[PDB]
Amino acid sequence: SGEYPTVNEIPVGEVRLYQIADGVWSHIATQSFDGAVYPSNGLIVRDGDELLLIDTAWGAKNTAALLAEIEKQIGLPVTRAVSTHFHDDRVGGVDVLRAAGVATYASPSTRRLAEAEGNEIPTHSLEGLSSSGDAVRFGPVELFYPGAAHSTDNLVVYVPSANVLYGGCAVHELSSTSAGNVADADLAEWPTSVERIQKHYPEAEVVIPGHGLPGGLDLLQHTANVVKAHKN
Ligand SMILES: C[C@@H](c1cccc2c(-c3c[nH]c(=O)c(F)c3)c(C(=O)O)[nH]c12)N1C[C@]2(C[C@@H](CN)C2)OC1=O
Ligand SMILES: [Zn+2]
Ligand SMILES: [Zn+2]
Repeated sequence: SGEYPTVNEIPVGEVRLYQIADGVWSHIATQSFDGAVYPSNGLIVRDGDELLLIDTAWGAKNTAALLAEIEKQIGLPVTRAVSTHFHDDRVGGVDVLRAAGVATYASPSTRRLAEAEGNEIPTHSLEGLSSSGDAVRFGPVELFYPGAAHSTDNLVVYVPSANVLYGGCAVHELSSTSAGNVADADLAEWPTSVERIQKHYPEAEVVIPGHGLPGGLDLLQHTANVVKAHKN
């Protein structure tokens, strides 16, 4: 009923959208992994009379449900998708997207890692993102590579029309007491990568984490704090 959704308010097998700003939504879905249930976020950005999707809904069936929810709530076609790193919460569902006619994109680093790991593989490579601090435009967003953090390939996404910063899994929600799943992380570099984000997007008004509730710029400092303390 207007609050940011959570696992407790998304019916089983479902996806919910949340309006962030004019022409900007997050998508929220839930998935099981190693016997626990987790929410995860993605982004939808209006691109004229089309939509740009950022990240899958963490699985084939969740991603089909995402497309159906988008058709219900927005009614514009998803023409392109970008996955912000190689984990299943970002690429699981790329096969569904591609069979629905969505053109799927990721960095070459993400594509290589996804292939090696046995995850679904976006079709198209995003060049120009291989060095930390790199940025490229992609429709209504800017894609930024901050350096290694949650993963070595993680991208962030900025929507300049709305000053919305989608941090993906390199950014954690304010209630987070832990640095999440750090299996593929670089804890030593992560605070330096967050500092790059802070420096590049000082006018961000909304910050959206890869899992959990959006907030403001404080998510970035909080993330740095939690990662340093986890490593400590
Ligand atoms: C798919 C993704 C994943 C699975 C389950 C939970 C999480 C969390 C998370 C946890 N706990 C939180 O409290 C939180 F808010 C977020 C995150 C995140 O933190 O982004 N990602 C998760 N995978 C799996 C795996 C690839 C590696 C096997 N080779 C292990 O790593 C990875 O991230
Ligand atoms: Zn991940
Ligand atoms: Zn994640």
